Amino acid sequence: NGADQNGNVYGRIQSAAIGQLIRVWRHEAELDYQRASAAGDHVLPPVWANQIVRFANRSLEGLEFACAWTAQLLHSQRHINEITLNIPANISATTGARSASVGWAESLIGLHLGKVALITGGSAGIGGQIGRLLALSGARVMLAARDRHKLE
Amino acid sequence: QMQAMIQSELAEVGYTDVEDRVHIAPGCDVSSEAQLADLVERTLSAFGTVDYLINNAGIAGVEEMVIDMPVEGWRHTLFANLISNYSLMRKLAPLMKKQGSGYILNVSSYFGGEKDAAIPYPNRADYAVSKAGQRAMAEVFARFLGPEIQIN
Amino acid sequence: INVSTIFSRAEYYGRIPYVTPKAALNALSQLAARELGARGIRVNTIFPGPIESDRIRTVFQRMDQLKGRPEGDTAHHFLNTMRLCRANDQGALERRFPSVGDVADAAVFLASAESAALSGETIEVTHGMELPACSETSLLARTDLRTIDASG
Repeated sequence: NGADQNGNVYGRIQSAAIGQLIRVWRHEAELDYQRASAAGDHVLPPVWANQIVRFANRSLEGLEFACAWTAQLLHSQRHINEITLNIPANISATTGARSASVGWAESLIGLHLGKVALITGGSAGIGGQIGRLLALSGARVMLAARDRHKLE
Repeated sequence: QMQAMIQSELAEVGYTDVEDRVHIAPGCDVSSEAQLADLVERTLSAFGTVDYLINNAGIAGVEEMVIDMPVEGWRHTLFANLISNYSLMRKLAPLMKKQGSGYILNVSSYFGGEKDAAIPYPNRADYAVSKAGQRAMAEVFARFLGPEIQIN
Repeated sequence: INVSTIFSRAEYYGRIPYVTPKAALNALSQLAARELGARGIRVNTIFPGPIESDRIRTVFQRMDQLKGRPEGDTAHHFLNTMRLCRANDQGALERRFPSVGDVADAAVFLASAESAALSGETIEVTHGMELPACSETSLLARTDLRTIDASG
């Protein structure tokens, strides 16, 4: 039930049913894989299944976060012992950033944390770009130029 | 050994299926054109179109005086350090210009010279001349290989 | 008063059509209690464990064969899940299956006016079955999608 902002009871009943199904299915696949390993047959590892809940979201960015975690659980090596994973009603748990995301800088932040930088003529152009981009890297920037409005 | 350590690092840093991310084509001596073609076909079969060509393979050279240098050593140094670069450039250029993107990076050395400024480097004329030849090849093929393919 | 089964929250093998609808029934019981609170009808749920019967013995043997385990391991496990001992016919304390009379006494408790202040609660006639009530978490950190490779 990606459906949100209304509250659902059929959603809860579906969540309980699917969670029980996932639990019993994981147990089935696990013991089946041990049976196969005892038989020595090269068989696929146990089926790993999980559930992602969304109704418990009041915000807009819940769908993208849920899709990102869906891809994360699908593609990576990550395992989660619990079957049901709810989404917090307000995404104020890891900074904010909307789409965080990764694009246009993640290789950049933290490279110059702890430094102090004074740049001259940073009103616009290359000076503004270097000041801003180094500021995102974690240093403290001291923008000096003539026109006050462009600086602010 | 290098591949094992690299894949260990990749597995540690969170990547998945390291065995499909680092392949080896050892036993390919840069001094043979046929071995260069074999390396090209192996890389094409393994990963398809190749974007980055990091030509780093290079030996010290004859390690003698110019007046004590046999011509066969001169030819071997030119083949290993200069000819192979254009050979691999020729074999890898068609794909990069077909897909509209590409980059070849040749490992030069400071002791070979610079534009409008040469640098002596005794006992080692072959290395210097070959290295400056690599630099010249890059600086002159930048025009014709562009804008699809970079050279540096 | 609805009689559900405790195995709706345990590792209960080979019986999805038996376990899933009962968990859905528990959720329906909670929601129906909420809705019928307004109209003034009391709703109560009971969780009887493995009750003394021939059918449950056949069920345990079936689980034993389907798991590929010797007979009695299912009984030993679910009896280990208990905490309580009751005096047997000879007065000795042992771990044994709860009887139908206990469930009937609890049900007549819930039905009668003596249980007026109870609404949507759950009582377990289980001799102390210790099972995980639920397995739930929340996703409080954003996804790291840079290292994810989904080729092929």
